[PDB]
Amino acid sequence: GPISEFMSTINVEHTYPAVSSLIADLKSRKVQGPFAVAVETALVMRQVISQTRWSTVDQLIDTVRAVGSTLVKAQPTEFSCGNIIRRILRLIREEYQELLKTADENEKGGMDMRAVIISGIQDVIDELDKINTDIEVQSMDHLHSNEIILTQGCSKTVEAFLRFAAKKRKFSVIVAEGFPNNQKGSHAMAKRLAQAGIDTTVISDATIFAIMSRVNKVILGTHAILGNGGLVTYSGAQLVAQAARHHATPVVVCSGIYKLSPVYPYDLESIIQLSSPDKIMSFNEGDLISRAEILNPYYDYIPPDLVDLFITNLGGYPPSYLYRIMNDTYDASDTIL
Amino acid sequence: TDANLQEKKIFEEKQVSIFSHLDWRRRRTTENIPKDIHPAVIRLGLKLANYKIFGSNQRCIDLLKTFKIVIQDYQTPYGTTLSRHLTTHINSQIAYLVSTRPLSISMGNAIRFLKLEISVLDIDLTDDEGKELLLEKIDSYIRDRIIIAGQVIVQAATEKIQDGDVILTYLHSSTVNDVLIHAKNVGKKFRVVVVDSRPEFEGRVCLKLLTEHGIECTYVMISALSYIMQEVTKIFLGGHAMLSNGALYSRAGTSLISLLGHESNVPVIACCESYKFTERIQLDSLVYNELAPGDQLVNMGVDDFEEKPGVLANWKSVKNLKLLSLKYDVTPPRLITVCVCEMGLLPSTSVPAIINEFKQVYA
Amino acid sequence: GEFDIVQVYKKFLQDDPEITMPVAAIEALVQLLSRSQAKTISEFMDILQNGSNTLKEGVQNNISLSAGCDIFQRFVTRSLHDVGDFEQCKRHLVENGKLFIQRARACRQRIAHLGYPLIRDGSVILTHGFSRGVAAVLLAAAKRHVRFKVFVTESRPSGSGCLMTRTLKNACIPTCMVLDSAVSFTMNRVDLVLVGAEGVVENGGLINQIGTFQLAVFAKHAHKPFYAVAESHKFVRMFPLSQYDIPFSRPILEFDDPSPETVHAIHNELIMNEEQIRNNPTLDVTPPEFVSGLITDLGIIDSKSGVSEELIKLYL
Repeated sequence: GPISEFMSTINVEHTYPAVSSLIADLKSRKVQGPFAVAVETALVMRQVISQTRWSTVDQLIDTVRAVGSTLVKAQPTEFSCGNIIRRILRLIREEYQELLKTADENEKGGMDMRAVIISGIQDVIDELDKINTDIEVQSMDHLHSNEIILTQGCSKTVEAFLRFAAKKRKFSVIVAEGFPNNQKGSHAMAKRLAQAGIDTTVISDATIFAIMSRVNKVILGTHAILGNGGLVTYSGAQLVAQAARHHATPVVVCSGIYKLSPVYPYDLESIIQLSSPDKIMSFNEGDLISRAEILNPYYDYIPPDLVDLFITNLGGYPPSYLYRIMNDTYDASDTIL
Repeated sequence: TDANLQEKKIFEEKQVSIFSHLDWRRRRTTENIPKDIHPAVIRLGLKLANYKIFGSNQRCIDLLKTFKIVIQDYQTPYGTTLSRHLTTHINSQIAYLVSTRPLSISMGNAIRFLKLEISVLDIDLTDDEGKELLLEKIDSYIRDRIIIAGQVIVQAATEKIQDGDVILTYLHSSTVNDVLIHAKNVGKKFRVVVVDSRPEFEGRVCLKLLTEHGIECTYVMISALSYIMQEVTKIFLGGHAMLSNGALYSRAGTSLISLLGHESNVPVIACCESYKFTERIQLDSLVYNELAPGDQLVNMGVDDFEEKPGVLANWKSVKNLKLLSLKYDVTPPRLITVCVCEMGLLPSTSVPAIINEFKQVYA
Repeated sequence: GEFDIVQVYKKFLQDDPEITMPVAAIEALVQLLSRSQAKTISEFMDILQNGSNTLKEGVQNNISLSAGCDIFQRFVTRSLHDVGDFEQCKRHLVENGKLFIQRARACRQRIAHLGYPLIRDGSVILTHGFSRGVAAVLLAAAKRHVRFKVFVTESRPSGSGCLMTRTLKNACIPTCMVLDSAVSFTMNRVDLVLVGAEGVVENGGLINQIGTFQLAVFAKHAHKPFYAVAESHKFVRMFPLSQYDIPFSRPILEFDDPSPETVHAIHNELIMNEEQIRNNPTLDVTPPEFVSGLITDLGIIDSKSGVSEELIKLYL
């Protein structure tokens, strides 16, 4: 139930201007990445609650349950958005219920909980600018001296994860430039932690199998996690996964929890987007670009039965325990928007 | 002590040996002991370092009913109240009580629980008030979490035993012994396989116990596993602790037992108690472990160190040659088919939820 | 008075065959509870116990049946309380008892709304014999106009494949029956494997008609996914160790004793007789490692530990 069936575009553009503004920046990739999508999402919803007129909570539920369905229609693949929404919905119904009970002291109006919801929203914001700090701590309970680590594609969360341990313990790391998309960032990361005193070895995205023979652990930072524990990761990460499984090398994932979403991977072909082929073939080979089929996937998928351990802003947990976070973080009704 | 120095060497002990980090340091004597230490702790402390066949579960008990006496004999100074100082007293006990032998998980979790209830009691209650409930809180913690859960497991474990089985244990797990012992009294028809290993043959005492109940048993060392597993039909395992991923944490050969059972299609039943569970998570059996002195390997024959002039007896003074012996390894869940806790037969991977079923009970 | 309640259960089959068996028993229990002039709490539970077992013992000791009935009780007695008005008991019972069966028979629809997107355009599905839920999802998919075509395991000894075949063909979707002996040769051509559920155990296992595990191993080895449709009221407390230890009525897979005497390519009529067919089992069990996804009215469950957490949430 999108918002267009509840409010008109002009009204949406008038009362909730930043929404349509964000919707524009969403489908146009003006905003991008999971983190930047999340923070901007809540900031929008903050103003929404800060500038809305309503009475019942049930009608307030129907509103946010509508913009999200529209907001998620923009660029659904960046699930980071919808995850923030369903969090708010439960954050309302349980805040309502917890306040529906104090009023039932002995009475046997019902709104303007505004600033609390805002104060509840800000609690989500301040929680995000922190996941790295909350995650980079559990490193010292896994990475040890002289260990050998493999990791692909400039995941910021993974960067501060290792750099923390590298402050005190000294060890080695192999970095595979997540070609083609994560090329630039990956080299920077390698250059960065190189200064952090950790043996860094940049490789082609293809020499994965060659070195997996003598690799202790492998570490990955995803783009999103789906209801079955599957991972929607950036380009070219199933190789290292399958390379690890073939070598009995364990697979660990260091990701914030906001990237977790209960959407179920019915059809992956509707998930893995495709970017421009410019990233892999120049415009110049005019003969080729006219004679062949060029494709450049942005994301990669790995199934959960290949992950051995997750690293979250809450703690380390096996994939089979992931669901019990969702029910403790989301509500079942808000699976489909 | 030497303080940061002896606390910097530890973080210098991080080099080539994959065991560079495993803390070898011990205190097997009461020499130079501090005075902040209750006697009954010392006896317990000497028990840990010197007892060998002891303490899959008996430690937590023997630690708690010892702790009562500590607090019982304790009295707060006139200045500060009780809760403002008790922990520091107990903190000075465990520090000693570590250098005798590192903490188990069963002990460590109980300590983590005791320090909590200390911090949550109300100040109105006086000493003789404050003490009396703790013992009950402890005596309950013993009966609720340990003994009862045992009797629940023993019942539930004996349930899935079938007349005609041939079941295999490994190195005297007081829990699994209680199962087979209970199994005989109900009249279940079966027979047991006992796998022992070096060094301190912890398995022969299980043979003694079982035989003193008239049980068809079979004693073979671990290196003969490939042989005897064909006979076996079920495998029972009592663990030191289970892991958040669902991995079973027990003594050295606990993995190979589960392994060949899988490759011989027999089940691996893990009898463990709920409080032994831990939010800890580890992948390789070397990150977190506990060492036994390698000198015990010098014993060539079939007895504890006695008339054993092993050709290794000088390994401490032979370069490039150093013995060792872990006493704990990490067996992954793919081999464990089921864990039986007092919450019932659960899949091993379902552990960390049960832990979360406690932080709800505790605020 | 209320007697031979099986006929109520039975008349439901003539009143409606498109509903399964356990829902009918529930529909009969509430009916039993309805016309139960009781006076004590013990009387109520003593009735349905000595009622359900008589209902249980009457039908093969079927799992799905024994699943719902035992679950039905341990639901009603959950949020049970007695305060002043004793009539509140019978009131709270049937009112909540009606709510259960209401939610119950509606489950088989809720599943379809979740399973239909699991079928892609031009996909190829595989199903072991007839399976209630499997039919509805495919139909509710075909209604939404999606191209695909499925094979069907003939499902010995039940032979339910032909029934499943027609019911699909009757709903204008392509079919192709496959004898249970040659499922493997077909796997490379499939894109998804979907079977029903006749019972679910604690560890995430699967109790379905014999040969269900026969498929999931292929899907595993042939790297094809495996989904099973299960209604909540089919969960059970049973926990089999291996893939064999399950309670079974008759003796199974016994041999003969050949004393020294002398009693004596589409060969379509030399088949095992009814007697020796009986010696075969009717059920196999799929361990959870082969169930990539388990879809229920409670949703889709892949953890196979949340299988148990949701299970514990059922048995009060």
